[PDB]
Amino acid sequence: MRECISIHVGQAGVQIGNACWELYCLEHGIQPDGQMPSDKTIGGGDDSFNTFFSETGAGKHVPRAVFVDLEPTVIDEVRTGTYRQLFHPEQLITGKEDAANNYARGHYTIGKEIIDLVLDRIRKLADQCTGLQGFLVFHSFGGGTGSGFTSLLMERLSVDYGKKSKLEFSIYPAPQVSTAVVEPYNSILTTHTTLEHSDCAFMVDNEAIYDICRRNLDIERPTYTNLNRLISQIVSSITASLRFDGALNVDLTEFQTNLVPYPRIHFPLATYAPVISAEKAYHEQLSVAEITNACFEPANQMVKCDPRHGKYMACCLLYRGDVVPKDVNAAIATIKTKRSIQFVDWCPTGFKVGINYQPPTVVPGGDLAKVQRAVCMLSNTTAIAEAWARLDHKFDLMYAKRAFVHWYVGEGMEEGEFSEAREDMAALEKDYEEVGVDSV
Amino acid sequence: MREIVHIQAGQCGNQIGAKFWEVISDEHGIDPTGSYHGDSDLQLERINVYYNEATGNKYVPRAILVDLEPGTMDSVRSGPFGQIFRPDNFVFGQSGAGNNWAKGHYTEGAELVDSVLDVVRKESESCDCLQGFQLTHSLGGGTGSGMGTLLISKIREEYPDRIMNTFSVVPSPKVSDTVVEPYNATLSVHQLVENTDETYCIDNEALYDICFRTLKLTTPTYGDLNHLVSATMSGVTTCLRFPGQLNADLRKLAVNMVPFPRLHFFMPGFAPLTSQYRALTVPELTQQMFDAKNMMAACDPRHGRYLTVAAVFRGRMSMKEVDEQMLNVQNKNSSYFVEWIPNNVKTAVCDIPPRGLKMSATFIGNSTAIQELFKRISEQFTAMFRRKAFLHWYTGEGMDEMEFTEAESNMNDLVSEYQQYQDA
Ligand SMILES: Nc1nc2c(ncn2[C@@H]2O[C@H](COP(=O)(O)OP(=O)(O)OP(=O)(O)O)[C@@H](O)[C@H]2O)c(=O)[nH]1
Ligand SMILES: Nc1nc2c(ncn2[C@@H]2O[C@H](COP(=O)(O)OP(=O)(O)O)[C@@H](O)[C@H]2O)c(=O)[nH]1
Ligand SMILES: CCOc1ccc(-c2cn(C)nc2-c2cc(OC)c(OC)c(OC)c2)cc1
Ligand SMILES: [Ca+2]
Ligand SMILES: [Ca+2]
Ligand SMILES: [Mg+2]
Ligand SMILES: [Mg+2]
Repeated sequence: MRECISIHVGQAGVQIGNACWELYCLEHGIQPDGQMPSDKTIGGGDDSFNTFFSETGAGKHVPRAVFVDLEPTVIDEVRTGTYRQLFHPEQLITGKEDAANNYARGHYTIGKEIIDLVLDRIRKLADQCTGLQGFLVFHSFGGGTGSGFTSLLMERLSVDYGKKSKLEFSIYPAPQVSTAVVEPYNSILTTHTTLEHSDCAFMVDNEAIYDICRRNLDIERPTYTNLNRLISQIVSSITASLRFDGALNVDLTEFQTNLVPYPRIHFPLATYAPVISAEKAYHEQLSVAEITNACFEPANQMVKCDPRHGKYMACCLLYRGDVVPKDVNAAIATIKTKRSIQFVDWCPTGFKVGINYQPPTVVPGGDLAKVQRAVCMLSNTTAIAEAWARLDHKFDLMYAKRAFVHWYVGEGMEEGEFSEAREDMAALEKDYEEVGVDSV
Repeated sequence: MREIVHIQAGQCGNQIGAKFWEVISDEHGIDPTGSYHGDSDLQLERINVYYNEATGNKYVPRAILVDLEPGTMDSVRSGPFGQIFRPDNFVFGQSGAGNNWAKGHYTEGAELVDSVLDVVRKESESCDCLQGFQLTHSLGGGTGSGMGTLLISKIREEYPDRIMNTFSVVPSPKVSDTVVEPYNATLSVHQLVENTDETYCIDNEALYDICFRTLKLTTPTYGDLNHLVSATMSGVTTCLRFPGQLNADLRKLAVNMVPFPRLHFFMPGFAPLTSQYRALTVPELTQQMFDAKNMMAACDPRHGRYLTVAAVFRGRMSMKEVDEQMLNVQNKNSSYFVEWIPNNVKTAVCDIPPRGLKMSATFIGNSTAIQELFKRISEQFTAMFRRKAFLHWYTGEGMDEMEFTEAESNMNDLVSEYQQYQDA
């Protein structure tokens, strides 16, 4: 038990789920039809991979997951594609008309027509569980479904499942990849209405994933497939602790004890290494010391900010592959002297370490080189408030003129909901400022 | 008074407890399945202190295994001496304690505590004359810290006149699972002050430094820390487990070691430190066991004064030379033993030595320097508490900030109380 149900909402979520679940199957030796040759307990089992996969009596390993989108085009590619056999048809849910980059349509208008059906389908997965731990929610900040329907869902799950944990993987918008003019509005609106209901949320700046693919994989104009295949490795590093046996494996809830000092301060900075092309990795083995040092190079962050001009409240290192305690300890000692790591005066300055032995895999015909070891750092830095700042400014520029606000008011929202949300964001920026201040 | 009932709570509790049973079963010639395959009659003469005799002359430990998740207790069953523990005495919940005192003491653990006490009663009922209880646990986590201290309160309610010992692994940033440990430790310490007669302070800071500096282990596991603990645990319990003439019980120790009831926090030591070919002379054992380097609680005993000491030499040696050596350190460093308690060092000798060594020495000290350990955790606590940091984890389980301010203050009084007699 300790089961974990994944919900993928809107295109971004759905497409990142395809990446994530493809990757999980390659990590656990699961085939596209769902069969696991290495699994000897037919029909059920109490294994670590069973946290993400249930088993049928026939031996099909089925993701504990739901895919929702308010229009069929993106989910229809799952329904006809390589892993169509992996999912039961009722895990894949669609409407006919999308939310049209409108939080109002995703949360209310189109959203209220399908919410009950979704919760009914989540509930059928929950009843397969003997000891449900919580939910992982994959969505974009920018989209109408990704913002609006997610918020609606998060509120409703808080009702049906009380305080049972809910983690987010949020895709923070950036103009390099597709963006719309109103994504700042949707971003602030969903971040406000979800903040009470999310226990921990890993933001992913598309610009950050864009720059990394360009710089490190030498990809000229990265596609969503490029970005999602990188993202899913970061998602896999965080969830690896839940899916694998391990002597030196720290569970993801134990890291969360350290990562969340107050409930609103639940936004960790993910940083991953190595991201390297097959061309460059040839005759080039990257040690524990090298990949650990890369975690403090801010060009490897999932979110663009500067931790060096902020303050740490937590530092966690999630190694996978050929790693042992000794080297990690040497590597951290090196870093402590040579690098710009200031903690707040109220937190202890240790680094919390976990290690999985199962080494990191890659998607066949991918861009990432196969490496022997890897690491995902999860830090709680005040610097991440910079992401809220950049987004809050864009919100303010349009809201000053009420630009596009009629599309939201047309679908039933009030102007009060914008200012209410924005003031919550103003408070959140002030909270991240207050925690950094020294005590008296 | 012969029988002791043992309980082991949480990950650390069950981990060190397992090793305690591995170590002492070997010294009593009891193999992994529970049969006796020894040689001496001295191995069996006080076997009834820690073991029940079963059908087909099997010896089963008087041991109860407690945890709020099945992880650790599954490993104990799979581990080398797992097949000896009574399977009924494995009492486990499923949801875990999240390194949260509140979960262990008030919510998750509350649900399981009655089912634990039924087995405690089951093991007590078939004790000819129950003398007391001993608990292995940690104060840093959730189950061992929270539920451990809850069970201690329940056991006291039901058996208010028996002795309650603890072997309590005090936490440290050098060997840390989570930032919230000082909260958990401080809430537990307040419990222990009320509801235990003796508490052996095993400090992880100390065990690391001993593993690192004085054993040359560069990267020490918890396994290396637990070797030191299970040796120490065998050492203090030697005189209960073996004969004789000058033989012992828990209550007489508790009486003679504890001048004031709240001050019952002992500072263990062991010599020589192992993980050898030259056996040590008696003057070396005496020097080493009294050395700060050999202490299991990271306090400098020169920074306070001993109220009482108890020393247990193991091996075939000159009892003349032991007396002479023990009188040497007392008469040459008399400023560090309180004058107002006469003859406050008691020595015992035991002929049977532990596995590996020809002669060893275990040291039990009730020093006023132990205040330093509580001052260390009291500082770590306030750095966080003054900003209410990480409190949401506890207040979500129904706890109040008032309860934290109490537990802080109780431990600051304990430190004042220890300081009082360091000057007198
Ligand atoms: N990383 C990543 N970002 C994506 C992907 N698809 C969309 N996005 C981003 O998500 C935002 C747009 O939201 P979508 O998720 O496409 O929209 P939706 O949730 O389907 O909402 P509607 O279509 O309006 O109902 C933009 O910021 C895009 O850059 C993807 O596959 N990967
Ligand atoms: N000496 C020692 N300390 C441990 C061991 N396991 C955990 N600890 C310490 O105990 C504290 C965590 O408690 P733990 O037993 O994991 O939590 P619980 O299972 O909920 O009681 C931390 O201070 C750890 O350093 C062990 O095997 N040996
Ligand atoms: C400060 C004096 O401390 C003492 C004096 C005597 C005793 C004692 C009396 N009896 C009958 N048994 C003990 C005793 C002594 C021990 O130390 C060698 C023990 O080992 C820890 C012991 O084990 C329970 C009993 C105790 C303390
Ligand atoms: Ca199975
Ligand atoms: Ca319950
Ligand atoms: Mg869409
Ligand atoms: Mg633990």
